This record gives sequence, C-alpha cells and structure tokens, in this order.
Amino acid sequence: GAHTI
Amino acid sequence: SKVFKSTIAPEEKLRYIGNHKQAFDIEPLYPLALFEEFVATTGDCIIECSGKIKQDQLYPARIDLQFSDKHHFHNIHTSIDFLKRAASRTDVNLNLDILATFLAGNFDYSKVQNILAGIDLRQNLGESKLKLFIRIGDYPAKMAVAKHLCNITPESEAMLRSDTLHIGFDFYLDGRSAIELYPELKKDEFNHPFIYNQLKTILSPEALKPLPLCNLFGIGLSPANEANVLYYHLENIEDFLSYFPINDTARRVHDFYLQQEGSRRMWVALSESEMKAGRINNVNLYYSKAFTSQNP
Ligand SMILES: CC(C)=CCC/C(C)=C/CSP(=O)(O)OP(=O)(O)O
Ligand SMILES: [Mg+2]
Repeated sequence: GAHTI
Repeated sequence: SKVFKSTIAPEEKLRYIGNHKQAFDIEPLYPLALFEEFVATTGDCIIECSGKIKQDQLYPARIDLQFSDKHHFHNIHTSIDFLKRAASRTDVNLNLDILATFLAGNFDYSKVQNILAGIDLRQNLGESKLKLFIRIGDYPAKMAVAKHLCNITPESEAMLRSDTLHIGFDFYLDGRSAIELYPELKKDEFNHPFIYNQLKTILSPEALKPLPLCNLFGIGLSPANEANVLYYHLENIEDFLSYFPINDTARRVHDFYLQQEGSRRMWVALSESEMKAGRINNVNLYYSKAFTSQNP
C-alpha cells in the first residue's frame, strides 16, 4: 500500500 | 525518558524488516544498520519490502519507508540527513545535484503529497543505492523541472498529468544518480472509455490483460531504464499467480509474503517484453505492512 496518492 | 507516545514500538517495525532479512539470507551491507536506526525514529509509516529477480538471481535488500503524516518539511529533512550520514564514509560519494535542482529556490512544501526514503543494497559497494521519493500535486514550476531532469521528448512530456506526479531519486554509492517519473492512472480512469482505447494504441493486449486486478497502473520513465517499466497495483495478493507466470526464484518471494501479516495489496513491476513472454524471468515484487498508532 505504499507509493499511492 | 520518552516525550512522544505511540501504541507502536520500534521493535515491531524492525521485526518486519528482520523477517525479510532472515527469509532471504541478507547479511549486513552498508548502510543497512544506519537505515534501521532511522526507521526506529519515525512515527506512523508504511514499510515496504521488495525483491528484484533476474533469472535465478535474487536481490532482496530493498526496503522503502513511507511517512504517513503531513509533516512534509520535517520528513524530507530527516530523510536527507540519512543520505548525508551515509555519505560520510570516505569511500562513498553521492551526487545529490539532481535533488538539489528539484528542491532549489523557495520550495513550496504545501504542494507535497507523499514522501518515501529507502535502500537497494548489493554486495558490491558501488552498485548499492539510496532512494528518496517525493509526490507533488498542482505545482507547475516544479513539475516542469522534474520533466526537464527526466529528458523526455516534447511528445511524451505532453502525456504527463498536471494534478499529481510521483517522482523518485536514485543515489548510487559510487556517485551515479538518476531521476524517475511514474505517471499513473487509477481504476476509474483506465476504465473510462476515452482512456482505454487510447491505452490500446500504446500497449499490447498482454500488457493490458491484468488491469481488472488492479486499482492503479503506471509506467516508470527514467534515463537509467533500458526500457519503460510497467507498474501494476493489485487489489488482492491471492490473484497474482493466475495472471503472472513468474519463475521459481520469484515464486519463493511471493510464497513467503502470501503468509506474512500486512497489506493484502502488492505491486509488481516489469518491462512490456516480459509481459509478452511465456514465463516471467525479470520482475520486481513489493509487499508492505502499516504501522499506525491507535491512540486518538
Ligand atoms: C506511482 C507508480 C505508478 C509507481 C510507483 C510504485 C513503486 C513500487 C516504486 C519503486 S520501483 P524502483 O524504485 O524504480 O525500482 P528499481 O528501479 O530500483 O528497480
Ligand atoms: Mg526505477
């Protein structure tokens, strides 16, 4: 769930 | 002794990293210990562990930390302090000029949306690198600077969106550096009908086949890449193997994370050529766990 807005 | 309180102990974050090190036979590489002492000092965050697979070789010393709060100035400055402490080793040299260009002037930290700091370490010192990611939104002057550092044509520059842009910086320990831009589309967008038939004019059906599994899709553009990198954000880790025929080396990483507590989402990254192949031999896999204090 990393790198998303 | 402590001033700030959390339901999360530093040991929980280090255990998640330690499970990864034990599973994939990671022995100490510089500056992994310095990175773990930095991890222990953070507040709420997501920790992402990754493996890069090239045929039968696994490179598993890949960890990113995503800050979950809004203290963007603080989080960028602590991350840079980590870069400068790593660079104090006399035979390590980091070229920070690309990041300096991006952050020059009166940088508007209220335009920052997301920050990550991370590592990808190798047995050869000079092939190891440190990482910083910054996502910005509606910031015309710095989106222009990022596009210029990335050295893409005016055609491609036109296809990037203006509302949000994820940007990565790589710093190799022998002084090489690179920027990467990750333009993206969410589920609601790559199912919008003007969007999809346009996707079919730049990407093969093989590249498009996994989109029903994803809620986010993107492409990595960087002077350092030998070809554009496709990024798929799957909603459900249990759907992965039905659509991605990975080799046995990659399967060892995925089979481990199918049974670790954490997020049920996952990233996979690979070139378009790999999506057209019968079997995937060159692929990155990413898994994560969230650390959020429960005290209101
Ligand atoms: C926002 C989008 C579309 C993608 C970002 C997601 C992501 C998993 C990024 C880091 S992959 P990267 O750090 O670029 O990996 P290497 O080149 O070091 O193999
Ligand atoms: Mg990259």
